[PDB]
This record gives sequence, structure tokens and C-alpha cells, in this order.
Amino acid sequence: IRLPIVDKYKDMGTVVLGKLESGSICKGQQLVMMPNKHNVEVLGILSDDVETDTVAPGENLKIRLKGIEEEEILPGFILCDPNNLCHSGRTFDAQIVIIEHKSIICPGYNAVLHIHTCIEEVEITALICLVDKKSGEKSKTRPRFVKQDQVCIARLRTAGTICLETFKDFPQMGRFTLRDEGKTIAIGKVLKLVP
Amino acid sequence: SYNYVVTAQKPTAVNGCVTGHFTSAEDLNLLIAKNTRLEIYVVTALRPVKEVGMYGKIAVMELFRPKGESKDLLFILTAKYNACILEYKQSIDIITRAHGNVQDRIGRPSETGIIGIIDPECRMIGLRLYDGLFKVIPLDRDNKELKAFNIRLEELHVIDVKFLYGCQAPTICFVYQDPQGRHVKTYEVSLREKEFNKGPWKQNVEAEASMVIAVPEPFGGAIIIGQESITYHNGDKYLAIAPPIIKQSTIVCHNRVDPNGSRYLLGDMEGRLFMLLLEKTLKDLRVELLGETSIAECLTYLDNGVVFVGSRLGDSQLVKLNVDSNEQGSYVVAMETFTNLGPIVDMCVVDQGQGQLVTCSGAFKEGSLRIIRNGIGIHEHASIDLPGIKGLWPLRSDPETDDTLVLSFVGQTRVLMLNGEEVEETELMGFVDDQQTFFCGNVAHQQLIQITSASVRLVSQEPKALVSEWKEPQAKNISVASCNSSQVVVAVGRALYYLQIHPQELRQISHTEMEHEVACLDITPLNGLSPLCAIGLWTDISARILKLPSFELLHKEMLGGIIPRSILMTTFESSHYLLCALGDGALFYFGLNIETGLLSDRKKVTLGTQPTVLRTFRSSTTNVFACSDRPTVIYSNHKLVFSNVNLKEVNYMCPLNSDGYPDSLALANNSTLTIGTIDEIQKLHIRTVPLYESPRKICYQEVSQCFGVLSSRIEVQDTTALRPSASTQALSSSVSSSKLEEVEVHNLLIIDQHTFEVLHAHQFLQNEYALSLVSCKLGKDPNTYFIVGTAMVYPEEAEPKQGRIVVFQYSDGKLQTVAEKEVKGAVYSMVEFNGKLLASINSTVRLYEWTTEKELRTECNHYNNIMALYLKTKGDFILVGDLMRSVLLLAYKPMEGNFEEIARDFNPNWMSAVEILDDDNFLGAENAFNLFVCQKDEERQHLQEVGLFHLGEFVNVFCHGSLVMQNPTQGSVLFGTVNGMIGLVTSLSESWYNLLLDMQNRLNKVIKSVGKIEHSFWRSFHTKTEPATGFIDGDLIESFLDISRPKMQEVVANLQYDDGKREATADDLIKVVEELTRIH
Amino acid sequence: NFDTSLPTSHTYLGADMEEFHGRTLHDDDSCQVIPVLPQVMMILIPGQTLPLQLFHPQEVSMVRNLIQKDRTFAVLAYSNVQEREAQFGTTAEIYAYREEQDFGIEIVKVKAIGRQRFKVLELRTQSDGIQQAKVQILPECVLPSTMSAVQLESLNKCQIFPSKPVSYKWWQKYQKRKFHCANLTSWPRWLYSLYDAETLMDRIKKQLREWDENSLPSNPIDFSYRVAACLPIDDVLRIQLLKIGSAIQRLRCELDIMNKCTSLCCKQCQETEITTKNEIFSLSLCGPMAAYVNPHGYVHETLTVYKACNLNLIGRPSTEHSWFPGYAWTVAQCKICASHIGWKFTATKKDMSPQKFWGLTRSALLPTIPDTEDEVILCL
Ligand SMILES: Cc1ccc(NC(=O)NCc2ccc3c(c2)CN([C@H]2CCC(=O)NC2=O)C3=O)cc1Cl
Ligand SMILES: [Zn+2]
Repeated sequence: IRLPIVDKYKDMGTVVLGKLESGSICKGQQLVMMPNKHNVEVLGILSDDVETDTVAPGENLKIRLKGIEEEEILPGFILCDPNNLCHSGRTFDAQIVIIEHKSIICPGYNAVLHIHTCIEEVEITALICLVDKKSGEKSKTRPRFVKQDQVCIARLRTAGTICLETFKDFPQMGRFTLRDEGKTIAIGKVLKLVP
Repeated sequence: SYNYVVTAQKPTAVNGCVTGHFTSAEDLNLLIAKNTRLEIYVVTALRPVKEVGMYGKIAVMELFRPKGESKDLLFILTAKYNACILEYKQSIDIITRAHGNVQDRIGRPSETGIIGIIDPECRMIGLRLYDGLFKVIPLDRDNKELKAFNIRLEELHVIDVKFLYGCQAPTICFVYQDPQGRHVKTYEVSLREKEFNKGPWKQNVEAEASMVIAVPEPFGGAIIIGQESITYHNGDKYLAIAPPIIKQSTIVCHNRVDPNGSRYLLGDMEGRLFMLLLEKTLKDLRVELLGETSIAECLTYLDNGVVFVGSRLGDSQLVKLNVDSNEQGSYVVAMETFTNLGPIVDMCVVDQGQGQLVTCSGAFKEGSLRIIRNGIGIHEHASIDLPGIKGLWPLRSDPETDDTLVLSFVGQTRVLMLNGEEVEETELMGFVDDQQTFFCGNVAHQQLIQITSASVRLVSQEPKALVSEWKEPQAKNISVASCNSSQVVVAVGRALYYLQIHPQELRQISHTEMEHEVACLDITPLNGLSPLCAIGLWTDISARILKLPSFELLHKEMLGGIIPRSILMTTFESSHYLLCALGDGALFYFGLNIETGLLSDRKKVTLGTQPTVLRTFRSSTTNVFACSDRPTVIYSNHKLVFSNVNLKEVNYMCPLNSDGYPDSLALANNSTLTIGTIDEIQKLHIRTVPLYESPRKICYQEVSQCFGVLSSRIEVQDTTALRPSASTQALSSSVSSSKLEEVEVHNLLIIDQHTFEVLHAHQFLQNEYALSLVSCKLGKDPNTYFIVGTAMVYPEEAEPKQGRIVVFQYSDGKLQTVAEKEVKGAVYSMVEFNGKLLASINSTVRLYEWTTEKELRTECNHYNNIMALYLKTKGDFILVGDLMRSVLLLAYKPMEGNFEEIARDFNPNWMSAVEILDDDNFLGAENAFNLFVCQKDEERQHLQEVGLFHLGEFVNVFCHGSLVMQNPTQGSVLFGTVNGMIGLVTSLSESWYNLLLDMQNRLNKVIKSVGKIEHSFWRSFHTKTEPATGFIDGDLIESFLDISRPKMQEVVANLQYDDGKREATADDLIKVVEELTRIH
Repeated sequence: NFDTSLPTSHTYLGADMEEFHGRTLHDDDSCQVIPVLPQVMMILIPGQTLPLQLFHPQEVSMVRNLIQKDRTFAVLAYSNVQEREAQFGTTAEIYAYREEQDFGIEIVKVKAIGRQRFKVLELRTQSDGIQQAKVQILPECVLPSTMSAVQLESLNKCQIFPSKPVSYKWWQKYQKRKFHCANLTSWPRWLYSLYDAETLMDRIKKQLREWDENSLPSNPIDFSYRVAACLPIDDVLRIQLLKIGSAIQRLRCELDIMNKCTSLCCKQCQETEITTKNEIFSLSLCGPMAAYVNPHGYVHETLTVYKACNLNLIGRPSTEHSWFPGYAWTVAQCKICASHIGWKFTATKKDMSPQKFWGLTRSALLPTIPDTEDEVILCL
């Protein structure tokens, strides 16, 4: 399981919002919530207007949580099943299609990075290998930069810390949009996670 | 480009044939459809009565009797779905009671073809035209417009359908096929509800059952013929026989012998005639083998055991079937043969002044050559072996009608008496018989006359004897003499005398002298005695006219050169002409003035290099016979109109009218005297050379004086043939190779041009299909060769992958194989191309040079998108075509040694034939029996479609040529047809096209059209449908001549005729259309 | 082996799209106005399937509204020489559609199918980067049998046969009975047989069988268009067939190419062999060739072949957006000229048949007739 948390509205003991993107979620089912590895048991699942005892992906849950961390939890964390839980850290590689740009984005370009609930500022630290759209053809050389209407693969440091998944490994939590001056300036599946 | 289409030979092939009472209730008629034509005969123990033309392919034709009508009426439905109901009217009209075009906007035409049926109570006509529907025309008195309604068929694939006899409501019985098999079913047709009602009965019939026969109302019911089985049904009685005697082939036509329906005739697909018998009610069936007829398309029983066999592949027949079967064999015997040129599968035009046309006609056992010569035929009543005649005269031993024939030989004369048809030598008392006679005849004052070299001899009739003689004042030889009823003018070489005829006296008058030795004389009167004289002198070579007694004739027209042989004054129509015929073969024909003297309006024409002799004769008007290598009759309609005579040469002639040979002719050549009647006027005379196998191509080698014919025959498996053929009975015969379910064996025949004997038969290789044939010289080699294109055909290999081009040569009596080329495909055509050989092999065109090493060396090679099935050429051009109607113009570029595509038009429709009209125009036959024309005039690589025309026949071949001697209209292409029609196509100037287009429209208002079908609906190009264009229907134009004088004036009423322009007269048109009739 | 219905259903596009049953055909010779989407360059054949991915809101508008009405837009044949004088083309009708804005640009993926051929009359240019094309429908020009003109009426009754067992004596039989009346004409049965829709279709079937395991249309029109799309030919030749108005002439000319074009070469450097006819096979039900879209919205008529020579591979096998579920792709390019020829496809499970195979884009290829013995092909 996997629920990107949109907001925490301390109420009751506590409570948390989102869309529920990996798996089913049983009432009182001990969980964790990431980068901080905080344990937490479900108390209360007020899905939609209704409450139910368990509920499957798709739905829109509010969830009352009990834990050592009860606000001081921020959006673009996620809940995670404790067995296979969520990868994270703050560098990553990804494939990044430049859709809109006046000139020439180029490494150490700064921009905002919207991944799921999270929204952290980011830098593309270097970009890696160009790729041509017609084929699939990765590129021969490194590229000094990427212009519009063009694709590259590039590695990326969020000036804090995230919780990523790789596309393929996961999709909704590894597609993301770079965004600058509120425009959409690229879109990117995440590939690896560096260290 | 604007063209004239006219028929030269009406279609011969029989579609369909019916009996019943149409002309008169008492008469029994045979009605025969020959495509667009409808022949009406009365049967006797066949008298032609009326033949007419639809503006239509007749596709159904039935006789039927509606209630309270006085004889049978006739339903026609044409290929274009024009219906009509027709009545005979007594001088004779065929009239249209009812008509309408029964086409539907929707509707896929049925695979089994159009099927017309009339129920026995004459309630309705039932039409099956499209799958899923059954059309019904109610026969109500008030259905003149043949309005009609459809009934849905669940069953989509109907094989065959008939109404039954003896039902309390009209009832259809039919075979249909679906996935579960083949079945016979019946419906009741509810007239009121306009629907089918569940029928009396039904039944899975034989797999290949295909023929329904409705039996009349003693037994009623239906018979169903298949391949192996013949089956009877009524309600739930059921008989099924499977006799061996019909095992071998397929029953395709049938007909009822008697009203009872006791007996039926059945026709094989390959010429067997059977009789089926129903035994009684109905208990058993027996089929019995009558024998072999022409391959039958339709059969009719007439009467006294006589049967009409309508053929398509062969000549149609009358056959007498005996109940005595011979040990000649089985029980059928031929009475008459009626000529069918049908499938004209290929042809060529031969011969040297007035050309004649040779065809590959027929199929299987009916295969023949047809030779077609335009002509005036002569029916012979006697031939007598009688060498050496040098003059001929009719005579009258008694004052009424000739009884005496006088013949002259060199310095000798002799007399024949005629008693009926027996000719017997006599003496005429008063006639010297040891000199050569130059003229003799009956004369004035109850007398007779003989003009010899020696003397001029007046003889009495009652007690015959020489009452007066005249000789030259110096006892000399007469050279040339001319005598009428009352006068004589005899020449003695240089100078000449005028003589008269009174009783007992022939007294001299004028004794003149000429420039040079007179060579021919005339005195034919235009009113008892001729006041004028025609002369021809030896050395001034001039046709002079002179006054009588006087001799100062004048108008002395010195033609050019050779001596004149004959001269004549005579009268055609009512104009008076003078004719003077030369010793080189030329004939000059001037206008005359009986009263004026001038000789004028000169024209001249050649007849044949052997010197000509000219005679007058009656056959009810007066013509001229012209003797030479080519004998010719002359008339007339305000042209003089030469017409070749269907005879080998006639040296001399006379008219002969006897108690045995009335209004006849006597013809003498070098070794025979012939007495005959003479047809008026010229028709096409067809000689038929049976081959007993299918001819496939024909071409002419003039130096070898013989034809090459590709042909094929059917053998059955070891391989051994089904009958003696041309190809199995040649004098000399070869084979391509030794022996190291039917099969097809291809031959090249060498047919003699005079005897039509098969001189040689070559057999091509096993599996080798012979496709193209051609006769020609190549490169700088004086030899003329036959050249065959073959293709090697295997069933496993769907496209031809190998073939030969073979060069034969026929000298002595032997066919030598001179040179081969293997070629990696089929040789669909060949054509001689500037002394090179141009051949189309698959989708390549290949041009070969003919070396001195006597072999073909490829010069160039051109690939096209189109398979090159048709090839034709002129000059530098090549016309290429395929089955699909796609055409290509190609040009040999001499400076590049290469080919170049000039124009092209891909316009997808089945194409059967093409031809070049000239550098810029292309003729074609294309789907649904059409003609079309393409025209040349960057985007000059597009051909334009400038002409379409719905012909009504399927053209197999075009070929350049005429059948009237050399020479308004421009050029000429003949065309040959599946139905056996021969046509002609030719160019018109835009002036004449405009005039004739007006004319067509005006003639359409005037002429009564048989089914009341509008001419322009008929001619309208059909598959898509468009109005006809750039063609003029000469068939229609020429009918101008047959309408009444008031109708002629109707037609010309408001026309500007065009010369030097003003109100057009019936006479301006009569002469225009007559010039037009003279192109065949 | 692997499920041959999978590649033709374009599952790589997304799981479900809204589907549209049929139904719109415009009656023949009519004058219609159809939108033409920009950037789509492909000569599209009746019955062929066309997948698309649209990114520009220009296109994305045009479609979103197209769905409401006709669902059909216009695809143009250009000879590259045309430089916009587009003169013929093909209607394509949308049968499936999906509009995602997940990634966060709105993307429209559609599956269209070619419907009708038309002639261009005029082209007007909505300033929205879209054309709307004044367009006259071309009728498929249908001919009766070759014999229906010349056929003896008495033998009409024999022209229908009992239908064929599902073996080549039947075709000798067929030929003998159908073209019997050739004897009335000036050609043989076996020639008229070379213009017989039913026969040609069968001769074509046998080649298509080699591609293996084949059912498909009974109508010659459809058949001729179905094999037209299987043929790896060049955009200028493809416009020719398309221009051809008879099924018969289409089938014929099509048989020519299948026999005459054994080799497939690098289109750019021309005289390099990539692959042969021998190696072509139909992974897709639809043929050895179909159209596929890639993620950037580029269309690829790719040809599935068992081996192929003179290529390099770059990078490692990837299943991203793969058109053939079960297989991964590796970019393939011409050993000589480097020009991207296609992809090498590799299995991810060791129990799939073809473990490897090449998928070669038609844009990268030049069909050759082998030899210098009549070597630029013309369709026959
Ligand atoms: C927002 C975004 C946009 C695009 C991508 N992917 C890319 O750029 N990916 C580069 C890429 C570009 C073009 C092609 C491919 C990948 C793969 N391929 C063929 C290969 C054979 C096959 O079977 N299916 C194909 O499609 C291409 O044509 C990722 C993101 Cl996150
Ligand atoms: Zn290359």
C-alpha cells in the first residue's frame, strides 16, 4: 500500500487526507509513514462522506491516525505498508520531456518539482543522455543541455528530501512535472534513485 | 473524331426460337431471335414472311394467348430491360400494344441470367432479373405501360424458374441453391396480395440439376434435368431415372414435341439430340438418342417430324427425325443448313482489286472458314462444254421469245436450237456457217440478219432464206459491225458504211472515211431508229460521236494512250450515258446528249487489265454486262454503280429469254457456255470451308497463295481424337514432338487459297498453346514467313512462364521450321514492325531484328504496367491494350533504339478488341457490347474519350479493309462478332457528322420502332449509362431510303443543306444516303 | 508462440478507450468537407488501422469535437514532390478514443480505420493550423465477370457451382466451367483466369499463408485493400495502388509486387540488403505490417521479420511502450549509414516463440527487384 497524503487536519486525535494509490486498507491496520519511519495504527477511515472498515484503491480517504507523529507530518509524505515500504532520499534520475521553453535549459537549471502530493524545489544537476523521439535512440554523447520539444535523461536533487518511486516500479508516484513560473516546463518518469 | 457505324452482315446466330400462332390463327409460325433481329416464318411441310429489328438485344421472347384474343401475342424483353407486347397486322405492320422499361434503381443482376416466363392462363408475365426479387407484370387489358411489382425471395441463388400447368392459381416451380444444397420449391403467386404463398410441394435434388420443364395439363408437374439424373415431380408423385445415355454431357436446351407433352426434345452441349418420353397417369420416363445436329442453342418442333435447331456455334438447321432410324445410324437427318458466321473469332481481308474477307468462324465440330465476297451471284441452269466461243446472239426462229442461240468461233458459225432445257445443234437456212459471225439478230420487216466478215446478210423468216446480201464495193473484209433493229453500220478498218433494213433490201446510204482504223461501233437507239453513232479509232485512241446519214458527229473526246475494245450508248434511270471500254481494262463513262451531241460529265474507272466487252440486258429495267477478268454488272438511283459478278471470267454474253430459260442469261468463256438467271441485287456471298475443329487465328501469305490458320482440337486421354479434323487430315503433317479427361491440341494449318484444302498441319508441343500468328518479311530477307507465338500452359502454374516464337516457311509443298526463340512467358501477340518483329510477351514488349544468320536478335525491350494482350501499329506507333481496357501509345525512337510512352488511358472495363483508326484515334470494343474511341489531342500524355456507342454485339476483331472496289467517308475498319455480325466503321468530316446527327433525330420522329424503344436509349453507352456520342448509326441513316415519299419530306422539312446553303430536299438526302450505302 | 490478436488491439495505448460502433459511410461521388490533422503523413488504406497520439491543443480540439459529430477526418497522400498540392487521400473514422491529462499535458490517443478514397478538390486553411479539405468520394469501380458479356444464355444455368471443400482439381474444374465461353472470344480460359477476382485472391492467399497460420474478407475490394497494407512498398508506389479503381487490377498488380520484390534494402544508402521476403511473417493478425504509434506521437508502419542483416544495436532491450506485449525493443540502425532502420525485439519470457525478431520501419526501407537484368519497379 501507498497513500500520498495531501493534508493533515489535526482533529480528533489526528486525521489525514488523500487518494489511496497502492492497495487496500483495513481498519486499525498498523502502518508507517515515510521519510520518518513513523509507526502508526489506523483508527478511523471516514472514506468519502461515508466511513467503511476497509477500502480499496481509488477512493478518497480521510484517515484518523495514532502515532508519535501527529502533526509535524507534511504533504508529500505517503503512508506505506511496513514490509515493502517506500523508497526515498533526494537525488534521482529521470526521463524528462521538455515541452515549453523559450531558450535552453541546462544543468543546474533550477525549477519546482511536483511529484504527487509533494512539491519541492529541485535542480537538474546534470542531464545525462539525450534521446530522439522517432526511435528510442539514446544518445551517443552527453548533451550540454536540452531545448524545447526534446527529450533527455537527467539526474535531479531536491533541495530537501522526497519519497520517490521509479516509474514502472510505480507510476502515479513517479510521474511528475517540473514546473517554473507556474508553467509546465517538462514531464518526467523517475528511473533510478541515486544513493 | 467522328465516325459512321454500319452493319454489313446482320447477326446470324440464333438466341431463341418459338412456335405458335402469331401471323394468323390458322398458320403455325416459327419465330426466331437472332440478337437484334426477329425473323417470322410460316411452317409448311419455311416460308419467310417478315423480319424486323429491335432497338434491343432480344433476351426473352415468348408467345402467349391472352383470354379473348384472336391469335397469339409476342412478349420481348431486351438486354436493356425494354419490355413490349407485339401483334402481327395484315401490307404488314408489327405493332406495339404495350411497352415499358422494367429496370430497377437497385438490384444485382442474377448470376443465372434474365429469365422470362408467362403463366398458362396468361394472367401475368413473371420476370427474374435480379437476385432476391421476382417481378410480375399483370396482363390486364389496361396495362399498356407494363407497370409491374416485385415479390421478395428469401432464396438469393435461383438456378431456374417456370410456372406450372393445371393449378387453381398461378404457381412457380424453381430450383435454388444454398449452403445446405440444391432444392426444388414452389410458390403460389397471390395476384391480389402481390406475394408468394406456400406452394403445393417442394423437395435435396441432384447436385447439378439446372433445367426446369413445366409439363402441360394432362400430367401437369415438373421435370428437372441435371448431369446424371432426370426427375419428375407433381405433388408427391416422384420419378427419378439416371440413364447412361446422357452420362457423357450436359442437357442445355429442351422443347415440347406435342401439346400432350408425351414427348420432349433434349439438346446436348456438344450436339446430341435426345427424345424424352413420358409413359402413362404418369408412370415412367425413357430417353433415346436421336443423333448429332449442330451444337444446339435452342430447339423447336415444327411438324411432320421436322425440327428447327437454332445454333450459335454453327449453322442452324432443319432436321427430319425418322422413326425409321437408319443403319447410317440413329434417327435424325439434315434437311436444310442456314449459314452462321457466329463466333467470328478472327478474320483477315484478302485480294487484286475488290477485297474479300476470310473468317475463323464457329467452334468444335462447327469450326469453319467463311469466305465473304460482295457480289451479284448467278444461278446456273445449264453448263455446256463448248470451247472457243468468240460471240453470242439470241434469236427468234418464229414471229415472240428466243428459241435460237447463235455462236461464232474463229472463221466459223453455228446455231443451237432451244427446246425447254435441251439445246441441240441446227442449221439456220440463209445463214452462212463457214465465216465468223460479228452480229446477228432479229430485225425489222419480219426478217433476220447475219453480219460476217465477208457479207451482211438479210434473211426472211417465213420460208427462211437469204433475201439480200451486201458486201464491200471492192469485195473486202469487214472488221467491225453494229446493227440494231432497223439499221446497220459496218466498218472496214479505216472507213465505214451506213446500211438500212427494208423488206428484201438492205440499201446503202453513206460511205465515209476516218482518221484511223475504227475499233468499236454503236448504234443503240434513244424513237425507233438511232440518229447517232458511237466510234473508237485505233490510233487517235478517241471515242467519237457522229450524226447519222451525215457523219459529222463532233464531241470527239480523245482519251489517253491503247486501243478501245468496246463502246456503247445506253440508258440508266432515265439519264443517257455513253460507255467506252479500253484494251488495258479501263472504262470511261460520259454523259450523253441524244439531241444535242455533247459527251461530258466525264468519269472513268478500271475493272481489270483484260480488255472489256459491253452488252445491254434487261433484269425489269436495263443494265450492262461487262466481260473481262472480272465480270461486272452496271446500274443505275442516279449514280452508275459497278457491281462485281460472282463468276470466274466471262469472255462474252447475251440476254436469253426462252420457253425453257426465261429472262435468263447466256455466259461464255474459253471452254464453257452457261445459261443462268441473275440475282438483283448484290448480297454477301459466303463460301463455307468446314474444318471440324476450332479455328483460332487466320492470316494470309500472298506469295505462297495460302492461309495460315491456328486451330485446336479436343482429344481424350490415353491421347486420341473424337473425330477426323482438318488437323488430322492434312496432305503433309508435322509435329513439334514425339511421344517420349479432355485435352487441347494446337495446330498451325496451311490452307490453300483456291481449293481450301488443308495442305499441311503442324502440331505444337504437348501443353503448348498457340496464341498469335502472322505472315511477313523480315529485315532484308526476300522470304515471307509464318510466325507463331506460343505459351506453355500448365494447370499448376497459373501464369505462363515459358513460350516460343517460331518462324516457319512454306515453300514447295513443305513447311520448314526455320528459327526458334524461347521466351520467359506467353507471346500474346505479334505484329510486323518496319521489317522488325514486335512481340508482346507478358507485360513486356520486345522488338526483334532478323539477321542473316536467320535468327531473331532482341533489339529492345519495354516493360509496361499492362500485360500486352492487344498489339497494333502504324508508322512509328504502337497501340498496346489489355483485358481491362487500359491503353498505351508507344513510339519507336530510331535514334535511341528504344521505346517511349506517348499517351495512356487506364479506364477499367472489360475490353475485347482494339484498333488504330489513324495516328491520333483508337477504336475499341468494351464491356456491355459497346464501341469507343480514344483521341490523342505536357498533359498530352492523356488520351481523351471522344466516342461511345452501344453496338449490341461483342467484337472479337477489327481489321482494316473494304468489300467494294478501290475509290465522302474516310478509311475503313471492318469488325467481326460473336453473333456473326460484320460491321464497318469509318471517319466523317465534322460537316457530315453534324448533318447526320440532325438526320438521326429527325428520322427518330418518323420511324416506327418495334418495342417502342427510343433509338437513343438503345445506342446509349451501357454497362453506368451515358448517351451515345461521336458515332452515327448508319443502320438508322440508311433506313431513310425505305420510308414513304411523304415521310422523306417530313424529315428534310427545315434543313439547310450545305454546298457553296439552302432548304434541303428529299432528293438531296436520297443522294446523300445512297453515296453512304456504297461503302459496303 | 504468442497471441496474434494482441498487437492489432494496440494495448500499449492504455487499458480502455471509449469505443464507437461503426457506422458512417458517405455515398459515392459526393462532395464532402473533412478536417485533416497536421503532421500526420502516411498514405492510409481502407481497412487499415491507424493509431494516433495528439499533443497540440490545435489537434486535441479538432478531435474532441470530431467525436461529437462525424468522427471521420481526412488523411492525405502526398508525393513529397507535392509540397502541399495534395490530390488524393483516405477517410479515417475514429473507433476508439481516450483523453488523458494524467502526466499533465492533455494527450489524446485514438484508433482510426481507413474508410474511403477521395479526390482533393480544394484545401482551405482554418488559421488553427488545421486544414478542412473539399473532397469528392471515389467510388470503387466494379465490373461483372469477364464472361457476363459473351455468355451463351443456355449455359447460364451452370454458372453457379456447389461451393468448394476447404483441392486444386477444384480450380481446374472452376476454370473449365466458369470460362467455358472463352471459345466465343479470342482468348483462352487460362487468360480470363488471370483477371478473375476469385482466382487472384486465392493466388495471393497462398503467399499470405507462407507468412503463416491463417478468416478474412470475401469481397475482392476488401481483400485487395487488406493485402495492400501488408505490402512493404514506398510512399510513391503506395499512392499508385490507392489510385487504382478496380479490385481486379489491385489484386493483379499486388501479386506482381509479391513475386517481383524479394529483397528489402536500406532506403538511404540504397544498395544495402537488410532482409528478404523469406523472413517476413505476420506477428499481427493484420499482417507482416501494421501501423503503430510511439509515445511522442510518431507513426510507424513496422514489418515483423525473423532475421535481418547489416544492423547495429545500441542500448539495451526495453519493454517501455512496446507494441508487442511480451517483447522488448532495441534500436537498430544501418551498419553503413547509421540511419535508424527499426528495432530488434527480444523476449522477456523464455517460453515465448520468436525469442527474437526484427521490427523494421517502412520509412527506412526500399523494396528491390534483385539483379541488374530489368532493375525503379513499376506496379503491374
Ligand atoms: C512524459 C514522458 C514522455 C515520454 C517518455 N518516454 C520517452 O520519451 N521514451 C523515449 C522513446 C522515444 C521513441 C520511442 C520509444 C521511446 C520506444 N519506441 C518504439 C520502440 C518499439 C515499440 O514497440 N514501441 C515504441 O514506441 C519509440 O519509437 C517518458 C515520459 Cl515520463
Ligand atoms: Zn544505410
